[PDB]
Amino acid sequence: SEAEAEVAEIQEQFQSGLVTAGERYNKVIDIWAAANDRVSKAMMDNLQTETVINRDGQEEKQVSFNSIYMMADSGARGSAAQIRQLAGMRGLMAKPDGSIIETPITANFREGLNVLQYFISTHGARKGLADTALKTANSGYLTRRLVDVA
Amino acid sequence: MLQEMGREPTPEELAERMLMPEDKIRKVLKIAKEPISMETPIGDDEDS
Amino acid sequence: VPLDGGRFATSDLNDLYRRVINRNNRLKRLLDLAAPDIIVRNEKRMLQEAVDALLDNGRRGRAITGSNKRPLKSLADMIKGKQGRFRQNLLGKRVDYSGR
Amino acid sequence: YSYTEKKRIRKDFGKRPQVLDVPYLLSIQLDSFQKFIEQDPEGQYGLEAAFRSVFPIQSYSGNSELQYVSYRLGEPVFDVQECQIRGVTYSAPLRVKLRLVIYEREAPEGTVKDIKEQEVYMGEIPLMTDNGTFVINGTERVIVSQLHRSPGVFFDSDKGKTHSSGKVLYNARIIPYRGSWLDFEFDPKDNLFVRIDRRRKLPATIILRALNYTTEQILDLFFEKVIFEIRDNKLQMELVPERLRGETASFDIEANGKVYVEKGRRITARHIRQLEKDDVKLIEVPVEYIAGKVVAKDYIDESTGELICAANMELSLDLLAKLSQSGHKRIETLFTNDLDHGPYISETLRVDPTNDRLSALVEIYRMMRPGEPPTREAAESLFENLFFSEDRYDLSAVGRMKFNRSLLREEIEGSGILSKDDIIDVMKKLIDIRNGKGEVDDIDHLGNRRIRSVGEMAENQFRVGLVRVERAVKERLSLGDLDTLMPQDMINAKPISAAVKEFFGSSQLSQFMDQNNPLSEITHKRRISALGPGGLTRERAGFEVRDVHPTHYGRVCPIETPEGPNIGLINSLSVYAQTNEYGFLETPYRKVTDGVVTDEIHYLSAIEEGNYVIAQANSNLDEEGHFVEDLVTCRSKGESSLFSRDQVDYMDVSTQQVVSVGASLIPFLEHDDANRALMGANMQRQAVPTLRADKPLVGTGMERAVAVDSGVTAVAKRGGVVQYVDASRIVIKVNEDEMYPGEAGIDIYNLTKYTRSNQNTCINQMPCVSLGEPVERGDVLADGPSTDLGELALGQNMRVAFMPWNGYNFEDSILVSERVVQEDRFTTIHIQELACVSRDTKLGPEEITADIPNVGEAALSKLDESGIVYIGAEVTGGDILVGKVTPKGETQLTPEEKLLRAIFGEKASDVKDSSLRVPNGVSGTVIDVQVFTRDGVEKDKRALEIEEMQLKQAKKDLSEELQILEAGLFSRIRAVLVAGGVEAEKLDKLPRDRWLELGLTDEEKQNQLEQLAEQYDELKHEFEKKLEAKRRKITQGDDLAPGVLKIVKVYLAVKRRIQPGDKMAGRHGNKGVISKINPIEDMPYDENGTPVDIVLNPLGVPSRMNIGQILETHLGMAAKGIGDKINAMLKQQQEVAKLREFIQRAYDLGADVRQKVDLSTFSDEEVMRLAENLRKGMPIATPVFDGAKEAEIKELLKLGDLPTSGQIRLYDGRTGEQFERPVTVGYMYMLKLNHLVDDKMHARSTGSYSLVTQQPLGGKAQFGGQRFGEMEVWALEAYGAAYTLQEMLTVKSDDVNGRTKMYKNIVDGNHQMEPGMPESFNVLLKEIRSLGINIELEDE
Repeated sequence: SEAEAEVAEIQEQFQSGLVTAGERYNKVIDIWAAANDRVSKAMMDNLQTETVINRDGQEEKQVSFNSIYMMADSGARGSAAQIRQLAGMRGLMAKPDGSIIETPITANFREGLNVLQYFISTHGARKGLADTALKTANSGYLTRRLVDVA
Repeated sequence: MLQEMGREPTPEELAERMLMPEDKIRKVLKIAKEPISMETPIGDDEDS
Repeated sequence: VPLDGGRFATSDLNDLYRRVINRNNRLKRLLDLAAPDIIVRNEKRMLQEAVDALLDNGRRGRAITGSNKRPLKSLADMIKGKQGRFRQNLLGKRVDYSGR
Repeated sequence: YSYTEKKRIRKDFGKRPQVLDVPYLLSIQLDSFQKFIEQDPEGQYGLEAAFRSVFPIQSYSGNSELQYVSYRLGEPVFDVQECQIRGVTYSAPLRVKLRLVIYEREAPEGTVKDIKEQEVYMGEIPLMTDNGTFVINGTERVIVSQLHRSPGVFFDSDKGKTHSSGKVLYNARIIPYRGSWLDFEFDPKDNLFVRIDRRRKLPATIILRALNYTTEQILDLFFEKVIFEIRDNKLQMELVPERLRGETASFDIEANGKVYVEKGRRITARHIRQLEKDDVKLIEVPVEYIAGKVVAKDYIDESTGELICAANMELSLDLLAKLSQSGHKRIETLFTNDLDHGPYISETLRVDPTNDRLSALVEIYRMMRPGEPPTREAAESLFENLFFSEDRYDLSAVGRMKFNRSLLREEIEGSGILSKDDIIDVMKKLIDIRNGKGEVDDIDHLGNRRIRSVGEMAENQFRVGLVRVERAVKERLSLGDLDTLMPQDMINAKPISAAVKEFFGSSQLSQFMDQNNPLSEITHKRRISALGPGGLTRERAGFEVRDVHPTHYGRVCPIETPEGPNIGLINSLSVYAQTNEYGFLETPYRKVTDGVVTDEIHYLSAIEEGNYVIAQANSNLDEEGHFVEDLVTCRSKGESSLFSRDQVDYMDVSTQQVVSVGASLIPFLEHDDANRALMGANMQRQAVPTLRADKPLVGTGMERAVAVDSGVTAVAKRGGVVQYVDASRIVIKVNEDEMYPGEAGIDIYNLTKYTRSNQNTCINQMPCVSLGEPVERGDVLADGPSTDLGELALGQNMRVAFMPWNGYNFEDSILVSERVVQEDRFTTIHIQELACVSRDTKLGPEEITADIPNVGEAALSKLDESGIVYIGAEVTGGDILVGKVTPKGETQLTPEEKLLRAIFGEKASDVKDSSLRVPNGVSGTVIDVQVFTRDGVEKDKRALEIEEMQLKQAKKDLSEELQILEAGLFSRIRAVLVAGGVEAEKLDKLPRDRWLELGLTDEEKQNQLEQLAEQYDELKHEFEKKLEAKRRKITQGDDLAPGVLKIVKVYLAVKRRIQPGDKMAGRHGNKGVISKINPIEDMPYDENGTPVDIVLNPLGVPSRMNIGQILETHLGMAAKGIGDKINAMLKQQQEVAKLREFIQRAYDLGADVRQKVDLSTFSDEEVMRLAENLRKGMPIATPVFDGAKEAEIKELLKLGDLPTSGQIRLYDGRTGEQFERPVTVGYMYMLKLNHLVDDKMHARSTGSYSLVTQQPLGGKAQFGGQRFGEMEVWALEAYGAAYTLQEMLTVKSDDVNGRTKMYKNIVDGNHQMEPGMPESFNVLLKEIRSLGINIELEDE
């Protein structure tokens, strides 16, 4: 809500015509990034040590007994950004142009995407996928050259 | 014979009209084709 | 070599020798006969054409095809690329006594 | 609701009221086909387009031509079933109406001349089913709509072309629909240039001169005439005030007597406004202003005829004087302000060397015809043929239209041929873009891109066949006799039909379909590409087009790729969209008015859309007011944002129309990542039908429509009552009104039983229905291999837990119980076929007969007299099932075998085996077989037996048919008479036909008597024709290849059951592989001793995140629980009203559900049977985006009386004790695959080898050795295993002596090596030397 009121203020400024568009771009994108960081702090402090368990004493907490966190802390699977994907807003999105989008994501996998949000996920998804398919030939080509020398 | 028939005439019908027997019809029919070039990729992709 | 239908399979090459020998035949045949050298030229240009196309079909002129309309594999091509000998059947190879 | 809905109801939780019921789905293919066939009068399409485009055709004289009238097709000779039986392409025959018209050339056109107005057969034409497919040699095959770059005109510029510049260059491209291409282009030097089809460059002005043309009118056209007047000494000159705009005043630019402007002073808008204000056009100016300016036109002295200055020549003051002397006190000049109107043309013109028009014609020719000596008519006819001939050039006025719009004309249509105004308007617009006004186009935008459906391509092939025709036509027209030469005396239909064949069997698209899965087939129809001719290639194509464009939305599902090198090239359409009639696209949109969303629709383009501003269905309406929230997520301009409410043009309809079908059917995926989504929907198509039809219980809702629209099923074409039933056929009586009056209203359906899938899997049908019941139209009557009650069944739903187990689910891997195996539920079928040929040889005929030598009588036992297997037999690899033998020669042998047979002394055979045998490693069941024999080769014993059996079976079926029909009509015969007198038993006992003599009311009834006679004769006549036609259809032998005397074939039946290695998956990425089956006692289990079905490793989800599978699990435990409530209530056998409350309560549970239902409407046994249908668990529909919510998972697990956490204390199968903590449990609906070890794995000891290279082969089908890439060799380079290296180089592969040596040494026990040298080495050396050099070996 704070972010909404602030972008409404910056909207009123750009309407007024003092601030420009690329300035505004950097302004908005940085403050959304700060919002994501705050959400990250929130969810991590609200998960990793969310567990209060008492032994022979009033209250005390230790490392959580939640499955997800111990999967992250073992290094078996997961990572803080991945848990953010399921739980928090996950950052922002670059379209196939290479630009970076002004309105990041609001909900998560737990709640459910929007139509547009998943339609937007598509772009960078397919980008990284075609890269998955098509960075390897470089490697094999390179490789047989290298050994062909040596 | 196609114009006359509207369809493909049989080895016998032409055994009559061509004036020679089905032996030579089927015989020549066995013969008249050409070789088909080992290097063809019957593998639709360039694998085979 | 044959198949069930008495229907065979052939190389890309045999026609190369076939055209070459036939054009030689035409050439010598016309040398028996004391023609103008115009046709002599034309024939021998066909000759060298067939020759260097054998050595490399799709190097010099508009490449040569059969009824395929695919160009015809040179000698050189067989030594060459991945389906060249080196990479195809001399370094990587099918093998007996294995499975998957 | 409808009957089949009543039987099994799937709940739904979408709330957003949809407007639309979906269309038919495969409309597009059938419609292009229809277009192609259908007799367009005027908008000529396909066929008629061709004949119109081409005909009439005449001769060289001016007498004789050939004239279209009309056409027709016939019925197929062969029905569908006989075509796929015989391995025959289905098709229809063709007739066309031709008129050999000639004209008396002695007369002007004394048209009372010979006419052969007659008809011509030529060529059959393959045809479509009512479903879409074409069968080719009895092979159902598919061809796919493609997209390419729409024709016409396309502009662009490259960023950085020469390194010193590092600057942009604007360029154009255009094409027609048909004919040659053409390219305009600038250079860095501010000059237009030209080339056709990418021939070399030209200065455009050369061609401009070629156009009957002069420079005078150029400079009239492109530029204004900046006029001067030398009024007796000094220069005065006219001036529009807005010519000096942002211009620096060269001199003190003044007036009659007034300075507005000093020198070196910018002519602002103010001074232009003054100049404007004071009506000042002429200005006193320095003569010096001119020198450097360019004359407008050629000027002379009239006495001379000689140019004091040539046109396109810079000016001076000596020339000023000279010209004023020659009688010129006015001088036009060329305007040039880079600001206002500046120089590009005259640059090229001074560059343009070609002096006269003919120089232009000939150099244009010469680029067109380099080397060739030019003549006039050569170049003239040439140029006009290129772009001014109707024949070699057309726009397909979609072009023409587009060009009006690329020119913003009024018009839309025209010819297929240019005009010059079009050309120059393009030139002008191009330079205007160069100046900055206007733009170049975009790419990946959909209005640049046009489809190509079938009938288009059919048409193209057709008319090129007409080319292959018309050459020979023209010759035999101009050449042959005219009076006698019939129209068809010249005709050759052979290249036409043969080209039809080539395209139908060799194209990229002519392809075998995927009927493993109705999903897979139907989506395969709905695939699209950009490949082949007028297409692209992998290695040449790149990244950008594979990617997404915003305007895919509403028109393409972006989710749909094969996980391979076609990463974005391949893609399928989305749901609700449609085509522009031209070949572009559209999509419906809800119009929005005054804030009020108008429910109307407009199938907007890719282009109109961005102008308007458009809304989602995600919006929350203000109850038929306007949108609730002020800042409404709207979108225009190719982008979305927040606007006010009355500020809206349009709205979407539904929240799905972006998607494809396999995209549509995955619920909750809004809660899930896309990578797993797309690979899931890929695997969703590779599914296999199990033995039975188990439904899911989670749904989406659409699956009904897919279970319909494949046409795989029966339907109630017309409602009625079930009449007769069988396990292969079922009869219905059609309702009275649905029964047409002439028609008996009695439909049947004979059903496709055990039958080949193209991927070699089992096919059947079965009635999901009873007898003596009503049916409303459109209902399904028999389900399919993967379906149930008109709905899908790809899999089976069952029990799950998420926890590790002793390493047995380590990396995505799976464990299962054994119980399933005792239920056999994941068991399936396959089919395997073989064949053999009776040839004739040089020596004689291959003989098919049981008689064989060296007969292990074991397999001979199951063979008959003719050497043929008895049905219902069970076999395995190597068994002998057909006895064929061949005329043989003779041979000789070594003395050792000579002595051997001399002591034995068995004798005298000159014939060889050619029998057929099972492949080693297979076992299956005998089912059905067939022989084809020539009409002319005698039908063997059992051949005649089989065709006799077939005439029996068929004649029986048709007897039954007409028998039942005839009873249906004798009903009327008896009925109609009864109310005229009565012959109560005077009628019956005496014979039927002799009722024509009883009591008659003479006046009318005799007509009735003889009408009875008529129908009695008519019916048996109809059966007579049925009999004869069918019998000749059955008896007519076979058009078999030369030498092929007859052939048998066989079909098996094989099943396969589950085993570790067989892949398994659901719908969520959720792959996995099996390591084990587990005894039931080993199951961890519950307080209530119900063990589990599956275990899973909960590691990976928070990285891959297919979280909908969790919610599904919750629901999967949930739903069945109610079925158990009810199932107890059934076994406990409670009451109607209890369940009635229970259930309608259960329906009307969620928050704001769209669906609304009653029970009391329905009667009792309906309740009973739907309850019988739901006891296993009530099914549900999750709309993928407007699904239900967790509150309605949790309200629901409550009602099931479970933990709303859905997670339980469980006990150990091995130890019985409790584990640490609970585990989530429930049901998900799972699938098994084509990828299965039995068809996959392989071993190769020793067998065949290559021929040129003597090397082992590849492929399990031919006992294939496994290749090693050379990097596997680099491995032991890094280890150094010289002897294994040697081994695998030489003996396993090439060395003959080595492999032999090793074989015998091992059988001696000897494990010792010997090398040779690879064959390939010497092979090379020979080849090398054939290339003609002396390679040679420096021997030691």
